[PDB]
Amino acid sequence: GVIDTSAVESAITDGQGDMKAIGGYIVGALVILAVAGLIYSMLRKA
Amino acid sequence: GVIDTSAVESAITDGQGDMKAIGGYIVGALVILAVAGLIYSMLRKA
Amino acid sequence: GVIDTSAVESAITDGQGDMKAIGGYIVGALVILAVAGLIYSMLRKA
Amino acid sequence: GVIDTSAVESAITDGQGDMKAIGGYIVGALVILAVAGLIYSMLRKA
Amino acid sequence: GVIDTSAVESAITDGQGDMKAIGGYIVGALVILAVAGLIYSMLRKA
Amino acid sequence: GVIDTSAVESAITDGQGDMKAIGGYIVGALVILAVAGLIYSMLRKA
Amino acid sequence: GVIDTSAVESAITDGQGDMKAIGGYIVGALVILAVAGLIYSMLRKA
Amino acid sequence: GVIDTSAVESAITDGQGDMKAIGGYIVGALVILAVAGLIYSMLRKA
Amino acid sequence: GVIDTSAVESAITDGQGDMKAIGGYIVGALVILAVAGLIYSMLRKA
Amino acid sequence: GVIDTSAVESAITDGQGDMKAIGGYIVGALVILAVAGLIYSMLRKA
Amino acid sequence: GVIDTSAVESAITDGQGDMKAIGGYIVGALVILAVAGLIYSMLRKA
Amino acid sequence: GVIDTSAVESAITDGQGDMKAIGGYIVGALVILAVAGLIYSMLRKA
Amino acid sequence: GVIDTSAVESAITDGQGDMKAIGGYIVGALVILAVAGLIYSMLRKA
Amino acid sequence: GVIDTSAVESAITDGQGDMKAIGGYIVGALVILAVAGLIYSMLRKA
Amino acid sequence: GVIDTSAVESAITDGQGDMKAIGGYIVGALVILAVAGLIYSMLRKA
Amino acid sequence: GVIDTSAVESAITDGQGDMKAIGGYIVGALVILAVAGLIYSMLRKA
Amino acid sequence: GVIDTSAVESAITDGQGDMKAIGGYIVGALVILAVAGLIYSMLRKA
Amino acid sequence: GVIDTSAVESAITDGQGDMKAIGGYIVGALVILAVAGLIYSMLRKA
Amino acid sequence: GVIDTSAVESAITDGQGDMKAIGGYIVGALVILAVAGLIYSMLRKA
Amino acid sequence: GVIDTSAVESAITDGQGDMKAIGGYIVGALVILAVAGLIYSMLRKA
Amino acid sequence: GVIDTSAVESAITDGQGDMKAIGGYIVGALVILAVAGLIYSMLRKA
Amino acid sequence: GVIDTSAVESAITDGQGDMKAIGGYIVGALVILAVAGLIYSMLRKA
Amino acid sequence: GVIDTSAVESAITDGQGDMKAIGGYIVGALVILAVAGLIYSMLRKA
Amino acid sequence: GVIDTSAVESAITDGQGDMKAIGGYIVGALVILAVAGLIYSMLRKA
Amino acid sequence: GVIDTSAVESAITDGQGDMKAIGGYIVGALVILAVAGLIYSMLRKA
Amino acid sequence: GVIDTSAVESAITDGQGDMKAIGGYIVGALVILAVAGLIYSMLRKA
Amino acid sequence: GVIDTSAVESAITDGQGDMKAIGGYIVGALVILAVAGLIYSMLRKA
Amino acid sequence: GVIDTSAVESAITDGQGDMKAIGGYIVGALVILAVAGLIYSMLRKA
Amino acid sequence: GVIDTSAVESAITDGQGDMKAIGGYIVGALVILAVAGLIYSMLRKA
Amino acid sequence: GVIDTSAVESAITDGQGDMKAIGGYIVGALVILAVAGLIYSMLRKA
Amino acid sequence: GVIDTSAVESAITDGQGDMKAIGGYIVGALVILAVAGLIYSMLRKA
Amino acid sequence: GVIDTSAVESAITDGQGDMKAIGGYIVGALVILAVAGLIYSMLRKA
Amino acid sequence: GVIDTSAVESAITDGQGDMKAIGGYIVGALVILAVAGLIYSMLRKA
Amino acid sequence: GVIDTSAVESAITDGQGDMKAIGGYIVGALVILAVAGLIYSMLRKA
Amino acid sequence: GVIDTSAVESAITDGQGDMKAIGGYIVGALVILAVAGLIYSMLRKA
Repeated sequence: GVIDTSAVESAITDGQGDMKAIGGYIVGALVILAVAGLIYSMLRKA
Repeated sequence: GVIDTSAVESAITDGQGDMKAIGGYIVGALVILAVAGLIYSMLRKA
Repeated sequence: GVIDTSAVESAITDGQGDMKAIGGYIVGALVILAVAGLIYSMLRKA
Repeated sequence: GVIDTSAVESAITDGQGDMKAIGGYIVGALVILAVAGLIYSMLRKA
Repeated sequence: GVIDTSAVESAITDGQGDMKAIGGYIVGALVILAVAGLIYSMLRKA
Repeated sequence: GVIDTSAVESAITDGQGDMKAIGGYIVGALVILAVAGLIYSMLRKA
Repeated sequence: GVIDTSAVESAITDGQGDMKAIGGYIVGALVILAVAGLIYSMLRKA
Repeated sequence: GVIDTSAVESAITDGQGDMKAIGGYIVGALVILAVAGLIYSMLRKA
Repeated sequence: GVIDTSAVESAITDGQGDMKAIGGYIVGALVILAVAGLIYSMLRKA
Repeated sequence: GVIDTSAVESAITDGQGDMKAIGGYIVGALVILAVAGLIYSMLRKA
Repeated sequence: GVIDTSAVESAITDGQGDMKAIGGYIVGALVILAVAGLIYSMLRKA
Repeated sequence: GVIDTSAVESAITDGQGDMKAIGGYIVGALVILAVAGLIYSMLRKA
Repeated sequence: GVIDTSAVESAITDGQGDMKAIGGYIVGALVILAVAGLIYSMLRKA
Repeated sequence: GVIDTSAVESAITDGQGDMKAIGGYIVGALVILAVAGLIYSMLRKA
Repeated sequence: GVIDTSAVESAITDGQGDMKAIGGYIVGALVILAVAGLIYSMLRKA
Repeated sequence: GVIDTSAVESAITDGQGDMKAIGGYIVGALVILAVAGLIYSMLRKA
Repeated sequence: GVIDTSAVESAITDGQGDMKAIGGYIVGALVILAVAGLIYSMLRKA
Repeated sequence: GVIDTSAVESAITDGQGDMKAIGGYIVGALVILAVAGLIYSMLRKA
Repeated sequence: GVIDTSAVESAITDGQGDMKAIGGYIVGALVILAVAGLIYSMLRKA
Repeated sequence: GVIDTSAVESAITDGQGDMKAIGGYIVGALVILAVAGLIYSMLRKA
Repeated sequence: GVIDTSAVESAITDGQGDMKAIGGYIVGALVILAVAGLIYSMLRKA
Repeated sequence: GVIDTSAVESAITDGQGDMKAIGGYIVGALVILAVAGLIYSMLRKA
Repeated sequence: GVIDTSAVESAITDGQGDMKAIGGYIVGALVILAVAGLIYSMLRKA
Repeated sequence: GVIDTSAVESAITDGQGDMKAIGGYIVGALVILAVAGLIYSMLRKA
Repeated sequence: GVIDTSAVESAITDGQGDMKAIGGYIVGALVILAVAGLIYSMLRKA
Repeated sequence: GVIDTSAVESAITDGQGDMKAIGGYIVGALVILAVAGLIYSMLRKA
Repeated sequence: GVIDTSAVESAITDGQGDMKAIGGYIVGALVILAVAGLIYSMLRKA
Repeated sequence: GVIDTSAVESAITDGQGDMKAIGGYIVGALVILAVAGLIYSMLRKA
Repeated sequence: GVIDTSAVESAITDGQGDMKAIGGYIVGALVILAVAGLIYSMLRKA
Repeated sequence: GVIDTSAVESAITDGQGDMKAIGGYIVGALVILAVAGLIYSMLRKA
Repeated sequence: GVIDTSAVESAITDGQGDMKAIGGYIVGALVILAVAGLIYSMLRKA
Repeated sequence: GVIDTSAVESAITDGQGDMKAIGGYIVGALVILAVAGLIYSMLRKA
Repeated sequence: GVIDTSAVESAITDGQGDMKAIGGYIVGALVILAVAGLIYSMLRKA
Repeated sequence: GVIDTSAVESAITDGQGDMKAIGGYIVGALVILAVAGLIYSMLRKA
Repeated sequence: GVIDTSAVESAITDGQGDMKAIGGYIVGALVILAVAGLIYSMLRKA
């Protein structure tokens, strides 16, 4: 006896991709703050 | 004299398979909660 | 004098076999309750 | 004088055999009740 | 002299068959109680 | 005068043996009910 | 002599089928609780 | 000689039908307990 | 000399038929007790 | 010669009806126990 | 012969209604626990 | 001939009323357990 | 010649009525045991 | 001729009263078991 | 005939009061758990 | 004629007192389980 | 002519009293079994 | 005439004492089951 | 026949009120946690 | 012989619908907690 | 057969309103934190 | 019947006071953080 | 008849005191977490 | 007559002590969970 | 023998879809918090 | 006359010792469940 | 004239002793069943 | 004149011994039934 | 005169040993149920 | 005399083996519930 | 007389070892949850 | 006697592997949150 | 009578040690989270 | 009756000391962050 | 008795290593933020 978490092991990875996937998009929006913030300073400083 | 639980011994195993079998499917649904929950956190955190 | 329960002694055994025999079948049905009951719990627990 | 119950003494035994003989057969039928009764209980109990 | 219980010996067996015969039918009805009772439990337990 | 129940005294014992003898066999069948009944409970309980 | 529980042996199986049969349906209802319960958690967790 | 339990054999079956018949109705009431009990749990669990 | 119990021998059988005959009817009534008693248990057990 | 148990044969049936008749009423009372008992459980279980 | 459980068959249903009837009321009380419990969480969560 | 269980038939019903009558009161006490038990849970849950 | 058991034939019936008569009353008392016994069980079971 | 069971008929009823009478008292003691048992459960359940 | 469960009917109520009575006290102790538990949370949360 | 169950009527009550008496003590022990169980929960919950 | 069973008629009653008398005492002992048996159950049940 | 069951009346009571006497001891053993059973639950519950 | 759960139906509602009633008070205490918690945050945040 | 759980099989489904039915409504209330909770965070976060 | 959760279905909605209702008030208090927090920053920033 | 949660209703309030009471003290300590934090900033800013 | 839960009523209160008693001590330990946690923040914030 | 449960009354108390006794020890182990759990939180929180 | 959880296996998947389905919608609402929060920062930072 | 249950009285006690004796050992095994169960919780909680 | 049953009166008592004597021994064996039966229950219950 | 039943008086006693003698042996066989019967019960009960 | 149940007295004891003897073995099998049952719970609980 | 339960003693053991034997298999199925349950928690917790 | 539960006493211990034995293994699996859970937190926290 | 949990001991380990196995995968997904979160901060901070 | 939980009292303590023992090790692992978390902050803050 | 949580009351304090004790050490590490952070600012500011 | 958490004690440490191990790697990534952040300032400041 045991418990066949055969497909359910690899199933974990199914969601994982999603975990790596969502980040890119948020992090892509995050990037504006790094631009705009330096722009925000740019126009005072430069 | 005795009592011939000959086939009834191995009969126990007949159901057992079922016992190991059902788990995989529930545990396969359980896995969503581990994905979605980390997704639920992902979108706040990441 | 005495009373010749010669064959009637061994006759007892004739029925006996029947006594051991019926049990297996009932006990074979009993076994469902041990499966189904754990299945009944399986689907809540697992 | 006396009364010659010479053969009539041993004659008693002639019938006797019959007395021991009939019993076996009835007692052989009696035995069903000991089987069936335990069978009658068997199917409720076992 | 004696007493010719010649046919009356084997006569005992005539009824006997009847003795074995009736049992099967009652015991066949008995069997419902073993089914229904486990069914009675089945629907609570399973 | 008296009545010579000399052999007929010990004759009583002839049948007696039979009385002790039959019991063992029935009691040997009785024993199934003690097994099967605990088996009947075993499969629900254990 | 004996006791002809010939058909009554196989008769046991007649009810048995019923014993295996009822379970599926209850266990099919049981399954909602495994869905709904994870749904009940899903909507808080996910 | 014998004893004509000719019709009385099949007579056993007359009652039997009744034996199978009553069960359905009780078992039909039993079924509420399997519904209501899961409903009883449903409203806490789901 | 002798005593002509010629017809009176076979006469015994005349009554006998009656002896086998009455039984069927009583035994046919007896059968209710085997039905009703199991019905009496049926409605508690099943 | 014989013995005219002509009407007394069918007489057996006169009482029989009574034998089938009384049962219905008791068995009709028995039925409460099957209701009330499940009601007794109903109010704890449901 | 047989046993007239004619009305006693349908009698089973008489109690049944009661079996379906009581449930609604308990289950109607059960429902508070599903409200109050979510209210109990509502006031912490929302 | 027969046996006049004329009034004794309907007599069965005399007791019956009692059979239906007692239940209400016990079942009325049973109901506390369904209240108190949900109250017992109420004060933890709600 | 013969023997005039003319009135003595029908006389048998005179007592008979008594035979059918007494039964009703005893059987009417018997009925309490069928009520009280089910009442005896009622108060534990229901 | 006949047999004057005139007073002895109604005599049956003399005892009967006693038959109905004793029951009340036992059944009155029975009732404790229905209270105490629910009390026995009350203190665990409520 | 019948069975005088006259006082034994109302007797049921005698115990009942007890059934309603015990609950208040347990439920009064239950209430601490609803206070202390919220106190247990109070000191972390507030 | 009758049967003088004069003192034996009231005798029933003699035992009854005992029936009410024993309960208090058991029910007094039962009460620990209601304390300790809530204590058992108290120390986790509070 | 006749036969003067004048005093012997009423003599019957002399013994009768005894017949009613002995019962009370046995029935008074019987009553323990109704107490003790319910006590025997009391200590398990209550 | 009559029958002098003078001492034999009171003799009934001689045995009676024994009837009340044995009970105490069994009932004293019964009491363990009420302790141990609550102990059996105590160690799981408390 | 049936079982008169006439008042016992509406009896369910008697307890129900209690079920709705207790909640308000607990939920009224719950509300502090929603105030104090926001107060707990208020004094850091505002 | 067997046991006609013909309608009682499909009867299981009768309750089932109820099992799927109740969930929707609770789960529909559950959904508030997913809104309000994100609203609860919304007003701090956004 | 089935289980009449007719009103108990719509009953779910009764509580629901409450579920939507409480939120508004808490969320109305939540809003202070969004004002005060920006006020808390306002007085440093502006 | 019902369940007298008469004092146990108002009992809820007993704990409540405690619920309002503890908060003041914690919230009184919370206040330091609002002082010290602005002091922590004061000494850099002012 | 009734059941003398006279002392067993007030007995409930015996344990209760214990129920109120244990809380103070745990809640007294709980208080550290409210100090230390604000201390934990104090040293970062102040 | 009666039944001398004289010592068996006080016997109940013999076990009782045991009932109060075992609890202390379990409850003494329970206490670790209240320490360790707050320690488990202590090291994250403080 | 075994237990035909044939359709009930695949039945698990029926609910599963629902499990994957609900998430998308919540996670779609979650996304606002990732926008608004960065907007909340955007207007201070940019 | 009487019945010398002289030694048979004290004989009751012979078995009793056994009754007290077996319990200790089972109750000693019971104790593991109280340890292991708290250990089972210990490793999650602590 | 009369009949000198002088010694034969007291002779009755000679056998009597035997009547009281045999009982003790059987009743001494009976006692095992009261031990073993409670032992039989002991090992399941305790 | 008279009739010299001198030796014939004491002769009566010659047979008597035989009368006391035979009993022991039968009664010795009787005893098996008291053993076996309790054994017959032993194996079901114990 | 009397009846020499001299050896037949002690004969009672011959069977007795058997009565004490059989119990040990059954009770030895009983013990599995006390192990397995706690094992049955062990694997869920521990 | 005695009763030769010579083989029937050791016969008890024949069934016993069966008693120890069946357990292993059920307990082997039980084990899934200990795995799956921790798996059921694993996927939420880990 | 008594009942030789000599080996059956120590027999209890045979199973006990098993009771202590199984725990270690489950508790050894339990330990993962204490690792993984802190790992689950580790990767967010550390 | 004992209970052969020979393979069932090592069986525990069968599931265990699964317990260690699932964690790696979840913990592997957990790791994104530790990356993305520091990335989420990276793009503001760096 | 009583129940010798003499060693079983102190037995409780046997497990207890284990209860205090396991905690240290978990709490020793807990401590990393208090280090690493402050390290996690250290490297941003310091 | 009551429950002797005599030592278990003061036992609470045993752990408490530990609760006050651990804090000092963590809070002693916390202090670095208050130094280093001001040092971190010191080297830019001063 | 006790519970052999012999290896399971040291087992705790098995995971621990993992607990110390993961930190280094995260903390190694944390370090970038301390570099980059000072670099982020470096290029404005220096």
